[PDB]
Amino acid sequence: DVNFFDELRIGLATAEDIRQWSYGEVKKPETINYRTLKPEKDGLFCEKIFGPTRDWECYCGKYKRVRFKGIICERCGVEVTRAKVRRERMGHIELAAPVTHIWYFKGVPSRLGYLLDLAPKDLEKIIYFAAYVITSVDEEMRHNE
Amino acid sequence: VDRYGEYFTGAMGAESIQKLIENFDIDAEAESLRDVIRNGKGQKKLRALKRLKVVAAFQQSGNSPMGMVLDAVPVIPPELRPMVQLDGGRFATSDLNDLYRRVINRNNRLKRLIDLGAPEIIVNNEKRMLQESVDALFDNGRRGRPVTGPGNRPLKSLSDLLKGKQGRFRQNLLGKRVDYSGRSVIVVGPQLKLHQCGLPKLMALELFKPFVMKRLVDLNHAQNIKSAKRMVERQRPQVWDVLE
Amino acid sequence: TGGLPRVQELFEARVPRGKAPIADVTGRVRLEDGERFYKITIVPDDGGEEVVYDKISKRQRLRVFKHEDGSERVLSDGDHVEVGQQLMEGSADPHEVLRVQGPREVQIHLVREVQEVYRAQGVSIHDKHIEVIVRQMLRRVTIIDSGSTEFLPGSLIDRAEFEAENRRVVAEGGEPAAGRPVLMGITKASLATDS
Amino acid sequence: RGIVRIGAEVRDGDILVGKVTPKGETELTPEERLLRAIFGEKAREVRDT
Amino acid sequence: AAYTLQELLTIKSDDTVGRVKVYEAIVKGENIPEPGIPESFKVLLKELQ
Amino acid sequence: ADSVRAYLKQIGKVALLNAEEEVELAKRIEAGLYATQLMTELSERGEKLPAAQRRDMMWICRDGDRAKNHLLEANLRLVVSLAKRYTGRGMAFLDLIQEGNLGLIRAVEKFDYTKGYKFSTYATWWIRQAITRAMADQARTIRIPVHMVEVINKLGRIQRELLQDLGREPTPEELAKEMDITPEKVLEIQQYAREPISLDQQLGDFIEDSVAVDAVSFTLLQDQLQSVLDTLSEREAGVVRLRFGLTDGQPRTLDEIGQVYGVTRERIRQIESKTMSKLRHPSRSQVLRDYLD
Ligand SMILES: [Zn+2]
Repeated sequence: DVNFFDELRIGLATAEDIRQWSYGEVKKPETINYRTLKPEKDGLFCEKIFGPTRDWECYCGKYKRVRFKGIICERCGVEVTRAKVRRERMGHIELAAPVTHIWYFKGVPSRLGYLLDLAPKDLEKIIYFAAYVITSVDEEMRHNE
Repeated sequence: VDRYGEYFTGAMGAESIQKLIENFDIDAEAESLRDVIRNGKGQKKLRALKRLKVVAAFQQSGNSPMGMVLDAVPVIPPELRPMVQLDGGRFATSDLNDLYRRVINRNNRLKRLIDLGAPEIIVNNEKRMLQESVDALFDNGRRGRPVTGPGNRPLKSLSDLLKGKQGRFRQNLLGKRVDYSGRSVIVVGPQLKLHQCGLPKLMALELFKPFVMKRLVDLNHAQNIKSAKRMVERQRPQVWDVLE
Repeated sequence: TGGLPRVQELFEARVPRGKAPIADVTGRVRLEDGERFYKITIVPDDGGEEVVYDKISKRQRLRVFKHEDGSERVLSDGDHVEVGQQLMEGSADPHEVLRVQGPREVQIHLVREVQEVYRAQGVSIHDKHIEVIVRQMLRRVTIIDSGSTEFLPGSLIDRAEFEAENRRVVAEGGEPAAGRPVLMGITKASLATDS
Repeated sequence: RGIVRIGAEVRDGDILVGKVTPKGETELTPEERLLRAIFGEKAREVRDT
Repeated sequence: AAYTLQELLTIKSDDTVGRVKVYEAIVKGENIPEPGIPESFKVLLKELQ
Repeated sequence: ADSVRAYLKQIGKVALLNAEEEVELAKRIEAGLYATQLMTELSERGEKLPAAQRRDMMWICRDGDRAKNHLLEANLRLVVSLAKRYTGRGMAFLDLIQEGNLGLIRAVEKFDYTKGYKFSTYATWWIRQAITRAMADQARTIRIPVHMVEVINKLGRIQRELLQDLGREPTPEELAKEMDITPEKVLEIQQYAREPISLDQQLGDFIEDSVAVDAVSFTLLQDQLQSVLDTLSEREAGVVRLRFGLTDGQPRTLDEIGQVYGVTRERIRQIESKTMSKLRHPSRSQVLRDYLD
């Protein structure tokens, strides 16, 4: 990378940006296989989403040379590169329901509170499924009839 | 809801807060807040200003407040939460693995539950557990009881990797042990010039080892560099002439 | 105290253990002595109200500013003393020196006071070393009135930037903000940083 | 026996007791199959500790 | 002494890439690489990400 | 506030089932089944009678939704009590309860109106299986097969009472002589039963990574190994870089070895002997002696 940073800046992410950082989706709870002690397919350690184990090696064993850089194996989908990318590729999870971030809700004062002009207690009631909040009123339809 | 189904809609949950923030427009509240600020009765007004600050932030940023409800969560790379196998056959892992696994579980189970169809109390309970789970993954013990894994030991959260004496911000300030270094007892030597110093030759052999190796394959005393390194390990009489 | 606690406390800017008073205005000495507690009163030269103090008789009445300027002459009431002069023996409190006599004077007091602990044990540092940290203390403002400016009344804000915002809002007919110079301890001022 | 006899002056790095762990069973490396093949010396089931 | 302290804190302790490159360059007899950005930085960013 | 509490409240809000409600749920489930068959038949043909004459069956559908949902409410309070015995060891309390709900939903679908018996026994014996199946799937950090779960359950539960009944620590050999009767499977069973301990519980500082220094010195080894063997020919180095493979590296099959060398007719097995005397040049010069040492 270039050696020239004027300054650093920080901000909020976005689901359309968090999908951009990611290389796969982890959809299985399982970690490494118990028997052979290789990572398990499509979980928190798998080689498909993250990176190969040893340097310049796929998963099934169809390539272990160094001659092939950057090819993606069509039998299991791992990519033969340095194993150091094993700590630079990030996963992503897609939640069937949207949760709130805890940092904007439990801080004092809650900024979510100040944006949505609630008491903090009632915001907590909404988040945790203990109180219904009325989102949108069809005013025009109510005045008409 | 039954009386006026066509007239309002309102959700319980975090999905509700997302439709609320989306229905919310930032520029609209901002002007009214500034007018509140403009007016008198400041003690009541100060409260309107704390709002103004939080709100105007999102206007200047160019970042929508929509990014405060997560439709996806990132997973940290697999190495920064390693699971390495110890010497005695035991597995030694990091705590984040239990949290990510937990959120994955509660997520998959919730989605199949939506597929099957279910009562409202069961779906609302599963949503609740998902929100609380991801909440403890981002920052533990911030809402109710923390989570403990083995033996009533709180789990190190993901916000746990930033704060504290051992966090990532404190790391470079405390100091670490280096390479090419030693230490010993000092005696006075009143023979030395102000820029000289006296160095135990047994220690200055170890300290400069690689350089002695380069010069030692350069001379050709050792056929190969790897062999030469072996030579400096046996303190052979040829290495002192080179170490000078 | 005189040792490294006096030096540490001076940089922290906390209230001293003696906290002898100084003359808030300029006036005339009028001390009545109660056996349990003294009361020190200053009858103003300009006019208006006279300052009142309820100081213990456990300290010692300090030498008075007089034309003779004898340091051995204790304070005898009925006199006219200069504004800011110290009233009793002990340590003047810095925040009061600053609010009474501006930013420069509290600079003088802090340099002299931190130096006077080293000129006793016999060390000597050059004044600029102390001044380079005192400059890092005294360079923010606490704002009495928010006005048309954005920042909250009662917040620790930078000096230069306070001035800039105030002249920008003044450039549009908006009311200025009223801010005063604050002194900070070298732990409550390295907390408020901008990075 | 594997242990140094009593009275032999030892400079550092020397061996005092000779022990071998049964090396973890991996595959024999091909580059190592040719390297060990030219001379004919097998890296046995044991490393040197 | 910017370069000495940046050298102690990076290739002499933490960065694996750095230590490997410096050791190699010393044995090879070429210039030591001029100290750049630690591998630790990208990890701080992956954790903030 | 806390999570288990609010859900206990929700479950306790609706009235528990009894003998009077036996008829109410039995009649409702039977009506619901009839509603399902009558509703299902119309959709398949593609011809449907008016919606005004079908609204009656829609009303039976609302009754059947209060029957499935409210009957479900009656079963939840049982689900909690059945969870109370599993909560200690494996998983969290509410995860277990949620699996009880999920199992119950599967269980309710598989129900027959004609049979009449208490719900504890039938429903309990249907949902305890779901609880134990998901529990046994996701309780461990590293997933294990189900027969290993059974073996570890039996040895662990018999061991825990054997140690305190005997009065002395169970010896490493006889715990296996009870069932496993193998001394090499003890270490293995206790390895599978071990759980991964936290690094934070420093602990990781003791562990050594090794190899960057010797894989660097091994790249240097590859340099010198490439440089030394230059006094030979190209043909002989062909079969040197084929079956063995200096840069390639695979104990390959001799036919595909013969088809990637550009030379066919297996001539390279006949030239393989006409150069072994030349392949004695590096062994007599004793050049590869300093790397295997
Ligand atoms: Zn593959």
